[PDB]
Amino acid sequence: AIIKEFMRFKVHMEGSVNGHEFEIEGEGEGRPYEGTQTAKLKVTKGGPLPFAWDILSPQFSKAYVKHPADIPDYLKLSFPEGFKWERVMNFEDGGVVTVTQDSSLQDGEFIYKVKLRGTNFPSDGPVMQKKTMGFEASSERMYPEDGALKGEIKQRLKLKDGGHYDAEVKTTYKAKKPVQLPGAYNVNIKLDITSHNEDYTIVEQYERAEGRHSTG
Repeated sequence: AIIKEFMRFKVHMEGSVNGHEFEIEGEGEGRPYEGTQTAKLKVTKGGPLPFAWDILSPQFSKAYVKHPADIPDYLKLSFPEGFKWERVMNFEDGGVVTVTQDSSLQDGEFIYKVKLRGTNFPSDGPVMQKKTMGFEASSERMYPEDGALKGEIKQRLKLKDGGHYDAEVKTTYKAKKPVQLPGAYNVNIKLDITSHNEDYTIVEQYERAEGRHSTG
């Protein structure tokens, strides 16, 4: 079909965190049906970033989630038109991130456009002081609602000084054309930052994502 075994992507983010505006550009690739991918990102404006990269890392790809055959792969089916999503993240210390995204397919590649606004992070908190050390593996609980696919997750960021820093994330994913919605299931995700330069202006990431049954 139109999604191959191997697919490349291009991503653009504009964003702002606590007033600091930035842009990021990137490129990636992976195995949609295997649920694997990598990306190399660069900050093209407003670098070096005066906040933790970990609040950006999960915003850069839902077509690359391995699904068993009997769970409708709603986000794969949305193509070539693609899909949109809208995400709210509430961090435990009052930080808030909202994100919007458009995905489409152009000349055999995915094209992702992201906008992000983070606000109300305490200035001494672990985001503005760069004290996070990456994401624990997590599970997004998916379920259909009101003509769209919803995802909920509790994210846990590791802190450099021991301990964890949590967020509650809810996401609405909506296909540009009406396609087959799944029922309730789970997506296990591990996301690692595989390399970075000293100021996180060039970052590489790797993500593995797999759909699992919640019932039966």
